[PDB]
Amino acid sequence: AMRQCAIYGKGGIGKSTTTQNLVAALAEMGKKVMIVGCDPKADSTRLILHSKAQNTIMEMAAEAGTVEDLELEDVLKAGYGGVKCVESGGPEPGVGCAGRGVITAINFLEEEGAYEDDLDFVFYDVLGDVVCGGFAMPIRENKAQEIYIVCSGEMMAMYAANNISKGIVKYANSGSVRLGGLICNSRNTDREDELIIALANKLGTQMIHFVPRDNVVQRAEIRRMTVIEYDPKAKQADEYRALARKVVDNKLLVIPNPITMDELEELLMEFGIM
Amino acid sequence: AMRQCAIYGKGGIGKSTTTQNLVAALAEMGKKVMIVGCDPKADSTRLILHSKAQNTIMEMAAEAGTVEDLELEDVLKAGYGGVKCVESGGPEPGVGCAGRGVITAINFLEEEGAYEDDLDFVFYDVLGDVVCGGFAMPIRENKAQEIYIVCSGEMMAMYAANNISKGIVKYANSGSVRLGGLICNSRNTDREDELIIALANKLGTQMIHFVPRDNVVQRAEIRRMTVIEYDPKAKQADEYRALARKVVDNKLLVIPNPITMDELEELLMEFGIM
Amino acid sequence: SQQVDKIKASYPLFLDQDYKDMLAKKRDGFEEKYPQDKIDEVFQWTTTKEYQELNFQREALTVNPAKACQPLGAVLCALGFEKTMPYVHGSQGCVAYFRSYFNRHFREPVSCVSDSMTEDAAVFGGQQNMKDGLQNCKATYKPDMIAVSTTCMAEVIGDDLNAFINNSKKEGFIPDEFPVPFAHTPSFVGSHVTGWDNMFEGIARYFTLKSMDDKVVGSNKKINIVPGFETYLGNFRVIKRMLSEMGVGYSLLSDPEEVLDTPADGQFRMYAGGTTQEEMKDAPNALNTVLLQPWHLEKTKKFVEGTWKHEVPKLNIPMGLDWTDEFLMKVSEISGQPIPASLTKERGRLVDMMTDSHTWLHGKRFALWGDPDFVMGLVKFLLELGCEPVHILCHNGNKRWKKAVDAILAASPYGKNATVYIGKDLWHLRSLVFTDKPDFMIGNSYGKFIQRDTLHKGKEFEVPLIRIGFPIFDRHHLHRSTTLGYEGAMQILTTLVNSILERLDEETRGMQATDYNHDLVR
Amino acid sequence: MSREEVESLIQEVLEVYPEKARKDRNKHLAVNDPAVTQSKKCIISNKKSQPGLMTIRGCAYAGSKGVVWGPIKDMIHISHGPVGCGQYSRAGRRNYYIGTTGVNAFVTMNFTSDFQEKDIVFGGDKKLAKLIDEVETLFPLNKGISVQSECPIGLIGDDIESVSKVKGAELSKTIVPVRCEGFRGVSQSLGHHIANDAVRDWVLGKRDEDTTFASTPYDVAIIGDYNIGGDAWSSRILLEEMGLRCVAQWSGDGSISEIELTPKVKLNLVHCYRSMNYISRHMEEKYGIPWMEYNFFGPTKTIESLRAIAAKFDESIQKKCEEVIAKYKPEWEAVVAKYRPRLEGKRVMLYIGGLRPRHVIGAYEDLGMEVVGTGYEFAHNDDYDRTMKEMGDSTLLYDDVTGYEFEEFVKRIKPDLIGSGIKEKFIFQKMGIPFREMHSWDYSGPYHGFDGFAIFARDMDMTLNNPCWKKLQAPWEA
Ligand SMILES: Nc1ncnc2c1ncn2[C@@H]1O[C@H](COP(=O)(O)OP(=O)(O)O)[C@@H](O)[C@H]1O
Ligand SMILES: Nc1ncnc2c1ncn2[C@@H]1O[C@H](COP(=O)(O)OP(=O)(O)O)[C@@H](O)[C@H]1O
Ligand code: CFM
Ligand code: CLF
Ligand code: SF4
Ligand code: ALF
Ligand code: ALF
Ligand SMILES: [Ca+2]
Ligand SMILES: [Mg+2]
Ligand SMILES: [Mg+2]
Repeated sequence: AMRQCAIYGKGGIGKSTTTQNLVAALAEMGKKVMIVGCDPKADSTRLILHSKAQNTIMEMAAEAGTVEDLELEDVLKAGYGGVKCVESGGPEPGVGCAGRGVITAINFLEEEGAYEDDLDFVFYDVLGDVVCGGFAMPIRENKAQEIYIVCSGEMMAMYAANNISKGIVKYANSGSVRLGGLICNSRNTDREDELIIALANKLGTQMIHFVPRDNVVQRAEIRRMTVIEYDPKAKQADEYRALARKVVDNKLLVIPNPITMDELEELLMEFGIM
Repeated sequence: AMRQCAIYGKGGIGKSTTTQNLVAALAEMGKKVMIVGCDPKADSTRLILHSKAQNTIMEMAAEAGTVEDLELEDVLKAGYGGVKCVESGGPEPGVGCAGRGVITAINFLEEEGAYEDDLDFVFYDVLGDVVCGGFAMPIRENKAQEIYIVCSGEMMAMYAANNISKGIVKYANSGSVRLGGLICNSRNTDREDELIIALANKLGTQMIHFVPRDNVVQRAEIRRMTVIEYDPKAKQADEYRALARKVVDNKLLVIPNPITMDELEELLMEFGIM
Repeated sequence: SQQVDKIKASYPLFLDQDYKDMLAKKRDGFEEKYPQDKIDEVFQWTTTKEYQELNFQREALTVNPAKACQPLGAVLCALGFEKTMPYVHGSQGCVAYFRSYFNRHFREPVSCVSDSMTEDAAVFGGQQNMKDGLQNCKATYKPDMIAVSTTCMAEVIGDDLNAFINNSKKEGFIPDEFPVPFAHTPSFVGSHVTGWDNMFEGIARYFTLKSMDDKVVGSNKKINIVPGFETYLGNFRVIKRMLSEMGVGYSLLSDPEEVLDTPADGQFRMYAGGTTQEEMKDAPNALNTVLLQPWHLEKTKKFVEGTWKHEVPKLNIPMGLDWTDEFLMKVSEISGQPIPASLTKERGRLVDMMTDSHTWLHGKRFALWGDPDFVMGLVKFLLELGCEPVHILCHNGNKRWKKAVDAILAASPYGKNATVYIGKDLWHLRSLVFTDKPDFMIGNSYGKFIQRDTLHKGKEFEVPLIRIGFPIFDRHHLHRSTTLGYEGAMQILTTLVNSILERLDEETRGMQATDYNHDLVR
Repeated sequence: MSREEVESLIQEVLEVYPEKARKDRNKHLAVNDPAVTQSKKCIISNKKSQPGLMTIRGCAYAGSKGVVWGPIKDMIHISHGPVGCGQYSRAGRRNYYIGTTGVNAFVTMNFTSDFQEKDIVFGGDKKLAKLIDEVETLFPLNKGISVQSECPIGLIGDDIESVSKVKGAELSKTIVPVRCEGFRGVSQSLGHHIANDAVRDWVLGKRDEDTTFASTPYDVAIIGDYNIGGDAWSSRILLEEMGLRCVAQWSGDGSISEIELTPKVKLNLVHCYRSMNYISRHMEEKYGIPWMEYNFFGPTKTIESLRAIAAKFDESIQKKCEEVIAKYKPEWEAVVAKYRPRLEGKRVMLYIGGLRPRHVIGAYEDLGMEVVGTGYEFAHNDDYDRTMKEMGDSTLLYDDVTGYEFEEFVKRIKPDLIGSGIKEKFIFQKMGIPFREMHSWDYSGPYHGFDGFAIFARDMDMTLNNPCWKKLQAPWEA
């Protein structure tokens, strides 16, 4: 048991929202989960904690003097479905270095043994712009074993997806991390499903699932909760339940096969028009 | 003359796309514009150059030995409407320090006097996660004088806008940088316009314009061009034309007045339901 | 001018009248310096309690620190392994500094390599530098191992050392089986000693973690010893000597005494002696592991107990009388070997020296600083001697350590006026030796500047420095000394008393003034 | 001897490097030749060091804070970043000054922000602001502050110039932000450039509008002399003896006010071209002040320089110049009569930074010794152009030499003496080769001017003819 996963993808593509909803589904199935927020903005746990967490590791460590004076209990909180939540934390936009904060945060979790023995899953929710080594911390040796890239039929999102695939290769070749697949978080573009499927095939992976764009997500979000909690009978709620199962039973873990910019342009022209 | 502006906002909100489409309209009005890409992914000038730029400042400096051996001509290209383009460049995802890349790129441009005498506008297109000092380089002293934050009715996008505003206060107090307004790049949420206007008022700024979500943007994007060049008669093409004028005539430049998390939760509850 | 028969170097030379005249004109004409009255006024001010309070209120400014950064320690630790080349991933300016810092203390050659990451490597990452770097080092300096540590630059950008090394191997830059242990050593965390601790744990993990299956505790009948950051050659030697004298099988893990003391015989030896690879791989089979300086071997301890399953004894550094005794008795209990008549005699001789010199050492107040374990050892020994440690400063100390030092101080009547300061620097200590004057201060060469300041206030205010610690740059060959064991205690004791007697002779050398007390017999 | 054998030696040495490094290093080793006026056809310099080859090079920080700024007496220099850079470079360079350390002078002290993890993660500009306030309180007599950036400051993009401007205006003090992040450039060299630019941008123009300074036709400024062991003072006494008035000395025993008075001088005398040509060239184009390189190492060079300098003024100065030369003639002649016979014909190999590799050759020759090999840690090609004329034919030249290379070169060439840095000193002594530190003068008196030549000669002899060099091999081992 105990599977660690990292979620990556285009900025604002919906990874923090999808993760929390996917996790709420998992807890519904009776799975024990921890979500590790790896983004300066400590917003990867609001729908689960029903509030913006304030006890972030970095801020908590700055107060206690050093991370060495910190303690799990102070930063690790349980929310909906018994889901465990921790937030790396970081500086306000435009100052400091958020990457280093993530390195420090992850090591602290590692050394405090947060990654407990009876967890079924651990999800690292990473920001969209992996602009440095610090944000690859989740996929170093003995961390996440599977990666899921969230994207959409949008040209720029698919480019970010391929681009990230390139960055994964160094880590996948030196370790055991593998790309588990692409999660299409639909944005109503034309022939969107064909686009993602073609890119997945080119990368050598699969389109795990296709989450539809549904404003119910926004209404649930406004009330600080996932769709599974907000409205269990919602059609979208079942979409996440299906995503959860696809994840749980997934056995396809490969090493990204990055394509060139030209190959990507050629792919957009072929499956993008009409 | 010569106005320097910097574009920030939530990740994937559409600031690079909007920036290029707004600049095409500006060139169409007979203005001389230069866009400076400040994202490791050099994708802020694809629609203007009709291709992914390959001569980034960082990649070019690496080949020439040192940034001190680099020369403008090598990295400065002209595209549609005569719009000049430059890309900071940076590392693939997961390694290096993209922040330093932008610091070095901007410093190079400053010393090479690229920000020539007869340009009317200069736009700094910044990534969405300003996780450090380097990405605030565009708004340091004697750089951009006005900032535009792109966002949408989405809860998370509004949070990022308020978050980036906190970061702006420092640079606005030590310098002359000011927030020129919010640009709502619609994503079809409920009461979207009301939300943005409400947040705008709270921060003390204005909602400069409301850019409708239109798949035409995507179709033109597939072909490597802005709406203005793809379909001049397109209704969305006029949207950008309007935005362009609003920007050209804008006179409201303020120092952001960030709100607390609870005020933001409250704001969402009032103007976000129904 | 110069007299070819008696040439003058700068010191005597610039005291010649023409040079004095010149410097006087330089000052008055263009230096626009503050008047001498103002300078003296401010000087006096810096010696008061009012200034001291402002001084201790500092929150952002550090002045004259008493610590170095992590990588310095990682390098020293790597030098302790056979034919191992310290490799620091990051900027080369660092390595240039680590080498010359050590060159100056040991006055020996110090081999260390860098992969020189520059501007574009800080941007795109330092993987290429690692691939070409490991290949170049191996081919050029033919080491049998490359121990990798980091500069702050590589730490900020989160360069993945493990992934770079693994890919360097996968791509043929170096053989798959070539040992390349590594450690993340943040210059902004801890101090040089933390670097030593991280580097060592990283080396122990590389040779041991994946191969614990066949290991059995106590099977090789030896005792592992981890010295920690040590810059006294005599400390490595006295430990080996005492164990061998007890007929105790031991394995010193990280032993740089040979590379730091090669003979000048017409041949340069980049590598010498050092802990072998086989010794490290076999370490888990030892009966137990002893950590000589527990306060900066915290990470190592956690690894040795969790992975090796050794019940690491709770022992203080073997300095002074009581802690050396405790060390020996523990080693005897773990190895079964009795403490020999030899060591019993040595202990008795130290006690003899203590009794012979107690009247001169009694009541003498000292200010001292250094690394955690060292400083605590000195405090403990000082107390046994009947001395009064009054200002105890450890810049890289922490709260727990301070709590332990306070307990050692409270257990003795001689610790009544002592205060322990952590996170304070030599400018803070400067204030303390003015407002609460000690007879002497014990520390590294950086304290010479403090002795200089105190004398400026007046001869009666001068606080002589007693050179013990690291680094010592203004005296020669003191790195050959010993501070551990009875031997070390004997050396420290001789130095303290004779320093006291020296100063006494200096104060009473005045003829028909103070010489009435210039006794021949002390 | 014979470039044929030297070229072969170079090839033999390169045989151990992997292809990539071999090809690169090959461009940095050459056999000198007196006629080439353009060294780019013989050796390339000022390039990145090959990774893992153990070079001797430092960083931009050492170049900025270590050599250019740290010397300045009455200013407080803050090593901004983790404790470390500042600790290793504390009082390691013997740039001598006169002052009351801790009150009006601070050269020998280490001020730092001691960055901890939260300073990197959350930025340190607020810490920098508070640090400046604490400095003003505890050190009221400081006449200015500089903040020397260490590696991390360059990466996270702290806005030091903003803090410098703001606090500067608030306290009415000169606060100079220097972007000398270690990883910039490839050596100590770019740090010199960054340092010069910071002087130009934040200090040099202060008195552009002031005319209260009373100047004379004989005002000169010595720039590029860091007063190592007092080198600058023993140079200054000569210039003032021939009638010149030194209004300033750049960074050796230098004060901020004399830097601000430099734009008023009639001539800039540059000793270290590598580190100070930048500001010399700027003062010429902006203030019209001409500059000239000089060399005070040894009598032949010193006399040549005094005469060339004197020629820039009138007859009264030239007359005094001959009077100065006549005065010292007996003195240096006595030095050669005593030490030349002990040193005559001995061969030397040097490896230093960016000036001395070429500058000390004349003094060695004044003692009858021959420089068989020379090289620089971080010189540019304009430095090597000036080097080919100074070196004899078929002599060896090396740029940014590696440990392995230097060692192997010494083994074959077998020089009688080696002049380099502290990182090389103990290797060669073990090999039984007399060694002299040519950076710190091995803690010995000045080597500039006439008074320094005598100490220079005594030091070279003391070490070269010492009896220990005969005892290296145990009697029972043939
Ligand atoms: N399936 C969906 N349907 C509708 N809106 C969605 C969906 N997924 C995400 N969103 C919206 O997009 C916004 C941003 O997504 P977010 O979870 O922050 O992703 P990222 O972590 O990549 O920024 C959320 O405020 C939400 O309104
Ligand atoms: N008004 C719009 N209508 C349709 N698609 C849009 C619009 N604005 C942005 N997009 C799409 O969203 C994606 C992200 O836009 P991009 O410019 O990359 O934003 P950011 O600069 O924040 O990354 C693009 O592929 C584009 O198709
Ligand atoms: S290694 Fe001078 S260009 Fe610079 S500290 Fe020494 S040969 Fe320097 S003369 Fe000078 S006072 Fe120097 S000796 Fe130019 S200042 S970067 Mo190391
Ligand atoms: S290249 Fe030069 S010396 Fe090196 S760090 Fe950078 S400016 Fe400084 Fe500093 S603290 Fe220690 S010594 Fe390095 S790891 Fe950082
Ligand atoms: S890009 Fe990363 S390593 Fe660089 S300053 Fe920013 S958060 Fe830090
Ligand atoms: F803007 Al994000 F994950 F919050 F890419
Ligand atoms: F996702 Al982006 F700029 F491309 F914020
Ligand atoms: Ca020696
Ligand atoms: Mg997110
Ligand atoms: Mg963008």
